[PDB]
Amino acid sequence: SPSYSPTSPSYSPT
Amino acid sequence: GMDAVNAFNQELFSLMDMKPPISRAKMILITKAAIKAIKLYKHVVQIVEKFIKKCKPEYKVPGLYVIDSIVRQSRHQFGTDKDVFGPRFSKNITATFQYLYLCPSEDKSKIVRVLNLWQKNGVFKIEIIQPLLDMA
Repeated sequence: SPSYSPTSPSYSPT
Repeated sequence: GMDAVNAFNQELFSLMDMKPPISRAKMILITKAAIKAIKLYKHVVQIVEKFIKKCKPEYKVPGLYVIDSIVRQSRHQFGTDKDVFGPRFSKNITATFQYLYLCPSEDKSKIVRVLNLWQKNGVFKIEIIQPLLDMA
């Protein structure tokens, strides 16, 4: 399972 | 209400039984629970600060990533001007980072990387970020 990254964009309320 | 605060506490403290690094999926669960409890954001911030004070050193970087994820998600969802989380986390941020830098040596670079992203993206002002970088 991929680890958290602080460059990953925020999610849109799906 | 306080049921949403309790659910956030449960989601975050469950990390203490998980091996870091912590997953993107788990971080999303914690962040969704924070936003569900946003009318009690002061309680959410207190719980994250308690986590960072109490956790084993391996969990300091995961704790910082929780701050990053929550503050960015809130700024994204509500706007940079209306976000309640960044301003609230800023009140005790010196004490928070004094705890984060008790992490193992190989994790210090991960803290500095997040501070540099916060500076570059304006998540906090340089007046807040620079002393936290100086602390490293």
